[PDB]
Amino acid sequence: GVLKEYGV
Amino acid sequence: DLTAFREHFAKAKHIAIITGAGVSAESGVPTFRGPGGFWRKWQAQDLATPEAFSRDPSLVWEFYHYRREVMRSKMPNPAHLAIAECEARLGQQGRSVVIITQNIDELHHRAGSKHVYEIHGSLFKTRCMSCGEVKANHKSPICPALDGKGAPDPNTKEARIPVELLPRCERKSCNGLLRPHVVWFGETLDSDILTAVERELEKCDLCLVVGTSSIVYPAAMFAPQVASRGVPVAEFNMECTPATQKYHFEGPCGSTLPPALE
Ligand SMILES: [Zn+2]
Repeated sequence: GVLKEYGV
Repeated sequence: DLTAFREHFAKAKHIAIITGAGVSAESGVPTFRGPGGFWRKWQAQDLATPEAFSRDPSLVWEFYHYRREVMRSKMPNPAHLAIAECEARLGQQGRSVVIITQNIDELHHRAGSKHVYEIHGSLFKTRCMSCGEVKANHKSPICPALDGKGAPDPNTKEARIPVELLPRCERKSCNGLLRPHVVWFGETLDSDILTAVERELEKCDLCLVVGTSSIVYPAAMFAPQVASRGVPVAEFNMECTPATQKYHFEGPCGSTLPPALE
């Protein structure tokens, strides 16, 4: 699943 | 070139509009990210995580309660309204408009938009940490223990509300602790929502990106897919582009968008 911000 | 954009607009049968924090900042709604984006000592990053909720759920609920309560005085802006009325008008003609929003403030709903994908959740939904049920909730205050709490001044003392008295699940045999139904930092977006968004993006023939950018996230996920179908993408945002620069209308979207979408 897609991390929000890409987990940035 | 507004006229060239409007030539595409006149013909478009399926418009996807992606919205970011710029459309909500212009309604007077703090993000808590960046300059002055403090609540007491903390910034959004520090609070919007499952680790904050696990270790201090009362503090995280005070923060979300504050935000819910502040929304009562904030109103949808001309950009939100243009988007909603555009959807209504085009829908009558059999033409489709869908909004894909990063924002959790529900302002698009208050504006009148129906076809909305809230990819980060909503300040006004809860999810039960026990049974998983999602429920809409606009109650002011969400529970009695939170009444009058959440003050944003850094020297405010913590409420330290016992977990039993925070918002609870009302299917009485469960009674689980509720959390905001918001995507937090380190959590995955809903797969079902993403599959719906992919279908809309794949069918659309014009895409607008409002109060964020095609190159930052979340917009960067979607917009390449549409651009690679050859579809025009139009940004409405305050950010500059070089002069050695598919459409960009620079400025506050509450000014630009009602003119572009009339
Ligand atoms: Zn429950």
